Amino acid sequence: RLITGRLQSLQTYVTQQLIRAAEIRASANLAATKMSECVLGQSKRVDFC
Amino acid sequence: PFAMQMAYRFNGIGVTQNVLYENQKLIANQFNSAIGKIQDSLSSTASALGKLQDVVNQNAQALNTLVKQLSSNFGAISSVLNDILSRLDPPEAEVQIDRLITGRLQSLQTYVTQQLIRAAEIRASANLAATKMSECVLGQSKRVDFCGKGYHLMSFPQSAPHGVVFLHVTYVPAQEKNFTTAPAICHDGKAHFPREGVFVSNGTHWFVTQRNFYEPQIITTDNTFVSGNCDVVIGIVNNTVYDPL
Amino acid sequence: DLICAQKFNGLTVLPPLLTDEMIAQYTSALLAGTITSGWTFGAGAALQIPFAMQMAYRFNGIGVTQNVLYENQKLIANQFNSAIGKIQDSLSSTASAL
Amino acid sequence: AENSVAYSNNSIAIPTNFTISVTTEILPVSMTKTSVDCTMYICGDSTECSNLLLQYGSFCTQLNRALTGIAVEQDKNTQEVFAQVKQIYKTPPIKDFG
Amino acid sequence: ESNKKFLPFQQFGRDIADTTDAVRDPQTLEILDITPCSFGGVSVITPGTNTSNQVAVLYQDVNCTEVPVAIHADQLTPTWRVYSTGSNVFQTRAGCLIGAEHVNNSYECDIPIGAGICASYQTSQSIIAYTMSLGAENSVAYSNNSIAIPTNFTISVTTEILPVSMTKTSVDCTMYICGDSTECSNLLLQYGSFCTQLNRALTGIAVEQDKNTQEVFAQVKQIYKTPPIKDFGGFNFSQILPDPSKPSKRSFIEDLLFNKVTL
Ligand SMILES: *[C@@H]1O[C@H](CO)[C@@H](O[C@@H]2O[C@H](CO)[C@@H](O)[C@H](O)[C@H]2NC(C)=O)[C@H](O)[C@H]1NC(C)=O
Ligand SMILES: *[C@@H]1O[C@H](CO)[C@@H](O[C@@H]2O[C@H](CO)[C@@H](O)[C@H](O)[C@H]2NC(C)=O)[C@H](O)[C@H]1NC(C)=O
Ligand SMILES: *[C@@H]1O[C@H](CO)[C@@H](O[C@@H]2O[C@H](CO)[C@@H](O)[C@H](O)[C@H]2NC(C)=O)[C@H](O)[C@H]1NC(C)=O
Ligand SMILES: *[C@@H]1O[C@H](CO)[C@@H](O[C@@H]2O[C@H](CO)[C@@H](O)[C@H](O)[C@H]2NC(C)=O)[C@H](O)[C@H]1NC(C)=O
Ligand SMILES: *[C@@H]1O[C@H](CO)[C@@H](O[C@@H]2O[C@H](CO)[C@@H](O)[C@H](O)[C@H]2NC(C)=O)[C@H](O)[C@H]1NC(C)=O
Ligand SMILES: *[C@@H]1O[C@H](CO)[C@@H](O)[C@H](O)[C@H]1NC(C)=O
Ligand SMILES: *[C@@H]1O[C@H](CO)[C@@H](O)[C@H](O)[C@H]1NC(C)=O
Ligand SMILES: *[C@@H]1O[C@H](CO)[C@@H](O)[C@H](O)[C@H]1NC(C)=O
Ligand SMILES: *[C@@H]1O[C@H](CO)[C@@H](O)[C@H](O)[C@H]1NC(C)=O
Ligand SMILES: *[C@@H]1O[C@H](CO)[C@@H](O)[C@H](O)[C@H]1NC(C)=O
Ligand SMILES: *[C@@H]1O[C@H](CO)[C@@H](O)[C@H](O)[C@H]1NC(C)=O
Repeated sequence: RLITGRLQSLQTYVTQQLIRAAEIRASANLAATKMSECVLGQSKRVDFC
Repeated sequence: PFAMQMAYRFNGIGVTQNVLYENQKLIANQFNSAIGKIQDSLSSTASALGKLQDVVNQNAQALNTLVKQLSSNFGAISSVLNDILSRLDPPEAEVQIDRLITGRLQSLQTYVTQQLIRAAEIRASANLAATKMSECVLGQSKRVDFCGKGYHLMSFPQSAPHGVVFLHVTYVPAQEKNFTTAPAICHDGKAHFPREGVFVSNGTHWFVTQRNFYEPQIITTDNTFVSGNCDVVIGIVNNTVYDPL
Repeated sequence: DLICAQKFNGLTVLPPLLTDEMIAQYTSALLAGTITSGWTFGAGAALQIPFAMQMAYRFNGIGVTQNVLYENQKLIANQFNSAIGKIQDSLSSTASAL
Repeated sequence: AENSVAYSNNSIAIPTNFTISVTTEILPVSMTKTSVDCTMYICGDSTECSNLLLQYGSFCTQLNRALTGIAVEQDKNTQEVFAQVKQIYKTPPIKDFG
Repeated sequence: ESNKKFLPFQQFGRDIADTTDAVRDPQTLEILDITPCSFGGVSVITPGTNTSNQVAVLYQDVNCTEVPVAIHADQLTPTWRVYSTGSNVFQTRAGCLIGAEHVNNSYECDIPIGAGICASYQTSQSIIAYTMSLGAENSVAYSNNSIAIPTNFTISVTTEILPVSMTKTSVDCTMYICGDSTECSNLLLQYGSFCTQLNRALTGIAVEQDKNTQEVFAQVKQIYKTPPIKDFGGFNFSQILPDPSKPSKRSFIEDLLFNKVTL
């Protein structure tokens, strides 16, 4: 009973870390586009920089 | 015609179109060599399709983990379900089978949850590839580093297993030279600014040139414009602006 | 003999590969490139240009002629220097922007 | 605040001055890299517990593979934002920028 | 041994997780701490096993003089005990690294260790450890009246690879869980709709994969052909244009790509 409950707590931690890591990944992809388009160039996209 | 199409793409990156027509055989030779070096890197022993193989490897590994979980007993007397039904009658066989059901539902629920998270990552990758097909293959882009490194000319798509390859053609500036420059030129107590370019000096004489390719010209009233007088501009230089008529 | 990888029931924290001193070296190279070269270092080799001439071709890119920059150069440089000091004034107050 | 624009068929408004503005934007790039020893969390140092955990299959191999993929992903997040140029430019000693 | 300062009443201590981590002897009345002994935090650095059989070991968050204490090396085999001490002992901020020769140069990173340190199998061959290189040092010749103009150019062609779809899989729950046993399948009816749910989650993934391909490839609805005379000003497109001498519509570059992915 202790094994089953502790396995379920570890599985819930890992599933919510995979979902959190996917929104950090979308955020760093937006930061890499802004380093290219606002720091290494001049941008004509409205409100991007 | 294709050379007239390559000429209006040179205008899109800020080079005048006579630079393509005066260098047409050299530009076609540099293109033909660079396509031939793509093929030598893919005929090689260097496998650059690592991002496509990683998707194939992750899904086979998940299906093999799900088959190997059928050999766990999860605290029963056996992992084989016909061994339990051979040796026990349905009152106490039902205690052992419910342990195997519980462990096998939990293995399927873990498989499906991580397939949903992986499918969301493939969905964002195909959304980005649909934007590069519209903006790099169906047009010319000004977004820096979106269609290669350099100033983008054109792109070509190729088909891959479960993916797409883009071949980006860019303009990269080469062998450079130092000059002396100025912001304006003072002629009759008036300041003159270039229309599209920079004023440069070779040491004794002053010219105007375009910015990404060196092509010096005489400073006339047709490639400059007048605004204000000379006491305002920091760094103005005395010279002549020749009138062409 | 304080082995703190043993004291937390199996939970640890792994260090990042790039240190904070390496990230600060990257952001200072990106900033010395823009100030001395404009946008040329991101597309090839870095070609130097004077800084007032680089700010004149950025005025052209938003549709203002370049005499408007050279006729107003000390006004524009003073407006930039005051807006950098306002960023720093509000970060060294107890308002937390992060 | 409400507002109304003085639209007509032959009226236009043109700016006569300008303002140089400096604003700030903050983005998260990475997060903390953690690892769990799956056997020490569940069964810590006991060997009766460790042999009963073998009857559940590859649950601890599978959780450690998922957390190792998160931790490698974080160092790739930092490399795509900061390591964009491969020359380390230094800024000149005399700072005359107009 | 402990430095915990109890009260005259108490017998043992508890940490955040309510485990006993200190205790009192019921005879000599002294306080002594408890600590686990496994040390799982071991990482093994290798090149290929088709390259060498040398390895290096990293002991995580450990000072280099506590390594034979932490891993309890006196109770181990003598083939483990060579990786607890010696000449090739180097201390990083990630822990202690044993079995690699620290050099003074900097290279581009090969195997990441952590906190600025990488490792390589490099020239007899050995494993070396170094601080990594960010890039080549440079300096721009900035002046207030100097400019650089380019005089020539290069035409460059590069490559970008993107994943579009994945494999459409399907699972029959009842054959996985209760494989053709009707004693098992009647017991599975008491868990509700857990397998109608799992089947429609996989069906929505499989429909989404075909939609992923349409949005990338079916952007135009005219099938254009290229003319038979290839007069493009000297530009040669024959390796990316379809080769009609095959059963496929595939080009030469597309054929090199379909043989380098192992399905
Ligand atoms: C800068 O360019 C000018 C114009 O091309 C050069 O002037 C010419 O110099 C040659 C000497 O080789 C003379 O034969 C020509 O008659 C000159 N042309 C004119 C219109 O005067 C000048 O020499 C160049 N200066 C340097 C330092 O290269
Ligand atoms: C550019 O030429 C003008 C002449 O047209 C120079 O102006 C002279 O400057 C001196 C220095 O104060 C005065 O004594 C003269 O009276 C000015 N002449 C005129 C006609 O105003 C000017 O100095 C030159 N610029 C440079 C940078 O040498
Ligand atoms: C354009 O706006 C600037 C403000 O940004 C004006 O400059 C100010 O002028 C007043 C009155 O002369 C001074 O009290 C301020 O100190 C000035 N500010 C700065 C930063 O110098 C400028 O005069 C405006 N231009 C016009 C034509 O009205
Ligand atoms: C610009 O670069 C091209 C090469 O990219 C130069 O062309 C070479 O010129 C030399 C000498 O004329 C020849 O031996 C080579 O065969 C040429 N290469 C190619 C690919 O054709 C060209 O000369 C350069 N132009 C300038 C003005 O420097
Ligand atoms: C375009 O390039 C291809 C090579 O990719 C050229 O094809 C070669 O032509 C030579 C002619 O002597 C043959 O010997 C080769 O066997 C051909 N190679 C292949 C793979 O077919 C082709 O000639 C070029 N097109 C033009 C118009 O020059
Ligand atoms: C331009 O001049 C600087 C300073 O003299 C020099 O270091 C640099 O190499 C020169 N650039 C070229 C392209 O010759
Ligand atoms: C550039 O600096 C020099 C001194 O090094 C000075 O004489 C000159 O006037 C300056 N030019 C500009 C345009 O600021
Ligand atoms: C503009 O508006 C006036 C006043 O309402 C109107 O009489 C006039 O006909 C309009 N002019 C145009 C553009 O027809
Ligand atoms: C128990 O005996 C030990 C001696 O072996 C002594 O140190 C301790 O104080 C004794 N406890 C008592 C008398 O309560
Ligand atoms: C592994 O074997 C292949 C074939 O012999 C070889 O090319 C590869 O380089 C080997 N590993 C090393 C680095 O020796
Ligand atoms: C690296 O350089 C330092 C400083 O001179 C020196 O103390 C050290 O011995 C050197 N190490 C090697 C491996 O050369």
